[PDB]
Amino acid sequence: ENWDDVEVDDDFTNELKAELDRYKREN
Amino acid sequence: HEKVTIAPLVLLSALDHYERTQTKENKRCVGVILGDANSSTIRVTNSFALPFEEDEKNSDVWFLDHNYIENMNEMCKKINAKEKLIGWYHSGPKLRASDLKINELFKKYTQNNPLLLIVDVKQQGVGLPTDAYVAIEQEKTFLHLPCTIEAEEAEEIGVEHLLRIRLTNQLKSLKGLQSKLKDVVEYLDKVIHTILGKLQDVFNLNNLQKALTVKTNDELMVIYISNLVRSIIAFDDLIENKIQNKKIQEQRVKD
Amino acid sequence: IHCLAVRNFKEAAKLLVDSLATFTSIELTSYESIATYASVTGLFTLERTDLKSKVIDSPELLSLISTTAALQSISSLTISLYASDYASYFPYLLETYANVLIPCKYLNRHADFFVREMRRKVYAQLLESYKTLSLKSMASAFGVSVAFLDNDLGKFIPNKQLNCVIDRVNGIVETNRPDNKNAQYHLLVKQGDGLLTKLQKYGAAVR
Amino acid sequence: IISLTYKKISLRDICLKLNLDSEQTVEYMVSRAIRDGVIEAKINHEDGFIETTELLNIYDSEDPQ
Repeated sequence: ENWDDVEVDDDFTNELKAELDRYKREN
Repeated sequence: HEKVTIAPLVLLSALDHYERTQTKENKRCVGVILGDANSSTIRVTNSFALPFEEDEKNSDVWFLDHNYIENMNEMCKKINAKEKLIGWYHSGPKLRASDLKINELFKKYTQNNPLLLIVDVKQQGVGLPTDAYVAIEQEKTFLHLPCTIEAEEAEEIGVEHLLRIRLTNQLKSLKGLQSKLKDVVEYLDKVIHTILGKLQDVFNLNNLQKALTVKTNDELMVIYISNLVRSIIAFDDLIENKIQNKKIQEQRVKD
Repeated sequence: IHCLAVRNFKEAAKLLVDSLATFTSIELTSYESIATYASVTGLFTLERTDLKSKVIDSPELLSLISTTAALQSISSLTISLYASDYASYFPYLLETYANVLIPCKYLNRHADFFVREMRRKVYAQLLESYKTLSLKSMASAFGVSVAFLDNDLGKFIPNKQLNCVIDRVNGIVETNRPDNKNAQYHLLVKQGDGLLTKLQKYGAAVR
Repeated sequence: IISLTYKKISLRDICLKLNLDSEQTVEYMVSRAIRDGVIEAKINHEDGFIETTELLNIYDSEDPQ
């Protein structure tokens, strides 16, 4: 549980789906 | 190069003849060595003595007995038939200029290149001061060879019966430095050839040792790493013994 | 099964991945259930050499792809990782996380914890494929945003997971030394002092 | 943390992260961190970025000894 389970993650949830926005528009 | 090995029987034989022949006033006792020089390692298993008298003020007067050479043939050959005359030895600390003429007398009896052995009777050196030289065609020069101690059942038994790391090398390195230092002092006083040619070989081959210091410490830390994994094992032989000793104590309390 | 709860991923890859072709326990587990976890622990310990043999070219997983294509794990993730193409590797991360990791009991307990291991795997493969590369060049190549690029590499580099150098003046990324002699001895410091702690503490307890 | 992520980072790029005050504030806080030998880096004002002076490779030094 070193540097993993203690702070969990709390990221890459709604920001992962938001990446496809700039991919399907600017391109 | 070849190798030379002197047995402790030959060592004690040459060192005892100092007081046996009443050698004093800085004289020498010329002996003879018996060994097999055919192999690459010269091993001398037998030695004897010869009468020698030389004047201090006259270097052209020396006495040598050539009749004793034929007397050992009637004795040693009836015991050990493999013993031959490979040369002779001297009891003096340093050789003189008369050794060049001694080679002419023993060249007829010896079947090979005679061996020049030098044994220091003062025992003022460190390690094995006994040295050996081989006379070859230069006119003539003496090629030095390392001397070892014979290991055999005919020696070590008598050695162990009568008798029973870097610090030793530090005193040995001082002998090599002081030898070249005193040679320069004696040279400058007597003036104002082979030494001058080989002298600069050491100076150009310890400031040069500092260039590899970056690569030197690479393998030095591995030694401490090897000791670190060994240190943990050192406690494994201790704590395990403490557990065994604790079980012994528990049995002694119930007694 | 117990290796999934303790977060092993090493010894579990030597059993569930490489094994016989059935292991049907009926009431307990099925064949399609055990074959699903083969791509879980197989992407951690097994390097690219074993991914093209015991995973891709393994005949056990070839029949499952043509049967059930809704897994998108042993096929989509393995092909994208073998090709080292981040363009097609991104959309298979969300599809697998939703329909595989979340429903399973021994997965969703990890979930993003297991996702962090898959992302650092592709970043390490591309790191050895170049020395210096512009940030805008890689952004327009694999189709990754510039804003989300700084957040992805910010959860690893400061943790000493991956050695990378980025110059924001010219907008370029560099490659540091992946393996060094001093980096290997630093791990022996904690392992060396970790043993000496038990020998000293437990040695003084019994006396 | 930000020094290990970016070996060479501009002056205004740090303020956009920690939401600091001005550009002169972040420049003078790095010089204080190297007093105890923590960051071990240098600040180039003419070029406009902060470069890390730590190349690692301590296996060739005497420090581990």
